[PDB]
This record gives sequence, structure tokens and C-alpha cells, in this order.
Amino acid sequence: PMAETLEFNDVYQEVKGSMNDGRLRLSRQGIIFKNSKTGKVDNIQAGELTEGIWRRVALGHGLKLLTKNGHVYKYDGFRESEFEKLSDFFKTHYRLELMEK
Repeated sequence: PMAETLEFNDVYQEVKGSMNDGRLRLSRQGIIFKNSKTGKVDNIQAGELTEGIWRRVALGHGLKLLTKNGHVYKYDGFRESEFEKLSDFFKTHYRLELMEK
């Protein structure tokens, strides 16, 4: 079932063991994460993405993304059941296929 946006208000950015809680939002154009505590926003354009990985992490499952400029983004705390919709979104809108690891 196709969706143009996906929202996750209960996930974290993982940075060196730190779990930064925030809001993740996927649109056709890309990805925005906003750190709840610090308010720090990170934008990722669909075009920038070269790699998407889905794997078990410390809490549930997580995405690990790579962009053309070498930046790494890790968003953790997904229930495993989210794979289908995430995989679907990436393949449909981002023209990239999540690697299951």
C-alpha cells in the first residue's frame, strides 16, 4: 500500500552509543530528523542517498543510511513490523532498496 509520507515520533538517532530521541519524517523528496531535546534538524535529499541498511540494533531495528558526501545516519527504535512500509517507501520514492542485514 503506497504512502507519500511516513512519520515516526518515537525513534532515535544513534551516535556513538548515544540515543537521541526525535521525530523522523519521510517525504518523497527526502528525510528530516529533528532532535527533540536540542532541536537540531538534519535534512537528507532523496538524491543524496546511496545506501540503506535495515538491521537489528540496541532497541528494536534500525536504518543505517549513507549519502554521497559520506555522511552516515542511523535511526533506531523501529518495531520490526515497520520493515514493509519502510522498504516500500525507499524502493518507490527513493529508488533504492533496503539491504537486510
